[PDB]
Amino acid sequence: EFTYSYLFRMISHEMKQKADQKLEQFDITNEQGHTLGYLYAHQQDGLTQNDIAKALQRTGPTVSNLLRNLERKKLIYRYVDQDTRRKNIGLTTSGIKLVEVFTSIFDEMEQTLVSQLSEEENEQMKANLTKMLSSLQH
Amino acid sequence: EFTYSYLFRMISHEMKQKADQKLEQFDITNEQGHTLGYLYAHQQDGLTQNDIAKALQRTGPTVSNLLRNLERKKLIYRYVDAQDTRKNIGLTTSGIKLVEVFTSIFDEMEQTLVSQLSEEENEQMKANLTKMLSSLQ
Repeated sequence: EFTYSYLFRMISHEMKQKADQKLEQFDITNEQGHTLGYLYAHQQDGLTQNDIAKALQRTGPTVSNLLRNLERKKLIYRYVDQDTRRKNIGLTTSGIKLVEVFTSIFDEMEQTLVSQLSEEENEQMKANLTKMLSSLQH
Repeated sequence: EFTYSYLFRMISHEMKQKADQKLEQFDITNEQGHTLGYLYAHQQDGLTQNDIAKALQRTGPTVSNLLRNLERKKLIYRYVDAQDTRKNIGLTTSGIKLVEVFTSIFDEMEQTLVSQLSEEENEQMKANLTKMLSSLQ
């Protein structure tokens, strides 16, 4: 029978794969999704291509390609701040709404798991998972 | 309460942390542990630095640095491949002994987790995780 190591590894992998598949139905790649999410979380101040590249640990050309694609779909816009030198990036309403969709996808995946079990059995499983987690924390 | 997504993420993370803490008793990093295991698994054929990089899903100086460190420790050796003049990497006897140790440690971690739950609870947990995994597939 499978080890807990294996089960948790494969669940980790498959949740990422399922999420990527769901996002692709909205024509968003994994790195496009991370870009939109990063923008969403940091919108309150000026963010440049360089800021994004540092945070994502990707090259300038990769990020320039990511951003051109998103801008072409009007999920983001870019403008001049350091004038000329720096262009800042913001999300449009559609960009915001897609980030919300991402949250919906994660919530619906969670609901799918919860629906596998009765309320009573969910209580048992979460209690037991919590004991397993605590044993690893101490 | 926490979500399953969060519990699973945290469990995976803490398992990695505990394993890494154990590996560090032998002065072996997470990536080095994976590297040694991958070499062990594929040792019967020639394996290159590029093969290691692809297995770790890493690029850059961390890959060359971790390999040079293993080599200085004589846990691995490198040799010119006759078929491709890209060097191949092999485990020394010591390297294999370390992989064996690590396997025992990982096995111990599994048993320690199992020991947290009753027999009935463990069977239930694995059946439910399997049910969940299958649905994500």
